[PDB]
Amino acid sequence: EFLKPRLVDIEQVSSTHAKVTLEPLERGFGHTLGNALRRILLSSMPGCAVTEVEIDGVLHEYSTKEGVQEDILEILLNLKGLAVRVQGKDEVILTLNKSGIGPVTAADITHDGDVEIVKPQHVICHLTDENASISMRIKVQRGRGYVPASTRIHSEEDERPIGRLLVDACYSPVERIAYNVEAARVEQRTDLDKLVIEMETNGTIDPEEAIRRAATILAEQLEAFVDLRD
Amino acid sequence: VLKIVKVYLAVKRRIQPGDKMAGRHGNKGVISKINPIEDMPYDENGTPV
Repeated sequence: EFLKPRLVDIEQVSSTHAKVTLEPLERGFGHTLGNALRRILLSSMPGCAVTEVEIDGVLHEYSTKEGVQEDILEILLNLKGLAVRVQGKDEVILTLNKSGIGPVTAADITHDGDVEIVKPQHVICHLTDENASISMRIKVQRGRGYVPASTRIHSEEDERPIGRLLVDACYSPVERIAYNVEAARVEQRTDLDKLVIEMETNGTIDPEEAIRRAATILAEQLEAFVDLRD
Repeated sequence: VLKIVKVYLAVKRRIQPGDKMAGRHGNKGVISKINPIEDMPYDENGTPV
């Protein structure tokens, strides 16, 4: 009646780019699976993102320190795009500590055993003074979807410390999803197509785990359909 | 007036439905709904509009 799609070669043309293939897919199912996986990947992917940042020198987002050529708002904006993976802990607090002239990048963050920076060249700021020193506490936590700092700030009621700065956390690891259904020719069964999913991700989530999580979410959703409450 | 206290409030006001947005040529309008990124029509490469 049906043949079963199986995870076949998952190539990495780039660190952030992954092409995952599903060969044994029935014709008429390629578009269904492709669209479903695209939706799930863009919507419900768990990921690690920065939520709150504590900078020693400043009291709010709209100030600046000495020896930095980027506004504190610009540092927060750059940190928004920071790509990081945490394994054991759901919430971690990284410490960034650097003085001296130079481009303060992501690799300068004090790395723990459970925290991996997959984009070490991601510039955070620039120090243009010899004695200028940056010390920051960057809180990175797990989440899915898009949770801006205007919804949990109503669930925190004006967070008590004034030295901490909340940033909108885009937990989505994947930035681009495409799927192509093409005629997969194989000896058994004349009518089969394969689904080639081309994915651009910030490197935080592996494509294999990505597809597995999307399938898990879809199956959990379909569980309600399987057994109907009457 | 004995004293004056001036306070500056900085609102990081984000784009949302209802805000008036336009083009340079005169095309106007109001943002109706901010759909999730997936709902956007996307090209062959996969970039959603």
